[PDB]
Amino acid sequence: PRSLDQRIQTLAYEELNKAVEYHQAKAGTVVVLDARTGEILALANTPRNRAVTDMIEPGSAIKPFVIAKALDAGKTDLNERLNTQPYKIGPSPVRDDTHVYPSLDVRGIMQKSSNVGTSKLSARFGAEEMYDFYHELGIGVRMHSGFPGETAGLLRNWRRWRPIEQATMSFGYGLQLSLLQLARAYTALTHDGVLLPLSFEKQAVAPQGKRIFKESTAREVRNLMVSVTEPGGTGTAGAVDGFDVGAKTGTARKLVNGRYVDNKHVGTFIGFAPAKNPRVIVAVTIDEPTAHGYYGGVVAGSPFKKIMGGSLNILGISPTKPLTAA
Repeated sequence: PRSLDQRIQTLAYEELNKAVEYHQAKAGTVVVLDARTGEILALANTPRNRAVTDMIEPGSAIKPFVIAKALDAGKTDLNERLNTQPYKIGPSPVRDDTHVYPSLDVRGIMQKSSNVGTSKLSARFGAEEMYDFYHELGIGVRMHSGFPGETAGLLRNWRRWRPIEQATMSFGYGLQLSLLQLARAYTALTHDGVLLPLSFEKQAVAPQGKRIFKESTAREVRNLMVSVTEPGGTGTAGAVDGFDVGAKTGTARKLVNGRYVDNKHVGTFIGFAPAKNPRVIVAVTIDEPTAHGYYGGVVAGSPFKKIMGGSLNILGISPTKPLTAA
């Protein structure tokens, strides 16, 4: 891509390699976007172009979009406190294993990455509505980069779902997209509600977007996502000194031939900073770590944090909150 900033590209490879080494992973990928122009600033892969070719399950990285849709449609607000106790959809249990609370507001649902809370907000929409929404985010929609072997992704026809499936998709499983498509989705949050096409070319202003959320909604959701990286959140491993950082983790069991394997995992970390006025989106996947854990926060949190901090410095953006270190 001619859009690449070689300084960020260099930083991307170095940090990726360090995480891949430490976790003794099979492979890894980094995408860095300009959060307002959609320019592709870094696109880094261990020795094929996985960022473009490899569809992955987004996991918890999809959850802010469910929350954003619920808020945007007025189906919830910042005052509602939802029951977060376990429940069942037919025989299938849905429960929160991340936290101790029997209820959470939407901020808490975000912070704790609540399955119970997110699935309930998704459930306030019909299956077909949610299918259209995922498609609208670009899921199943080719990017037409021109890169060989590019994936469209996977989005199952809504007529084929079960009620368990809709909830499962609200957790980010059963649907799939490339890391580049996921980073694209995040532009709807960073660019004040407007989904960007992305640009492989230098471009100071994106000329054409597609609104998905109100500005107010996107701003609100960005503010909520800061809870993810602050103490009490599930993404503290991605915290960046001096900045409010909006982020999510992803952890998926790897798919081999239709089905899941219990002992292979893909870990993902994605986010943006500064949260109020985003400069870049940074996305990292670590494929099949075999050392020091496998959770997205555990394997991808550190390289995200270093690529983000390093990128904000390179790009001349200064801290918005007191630094606690150098």
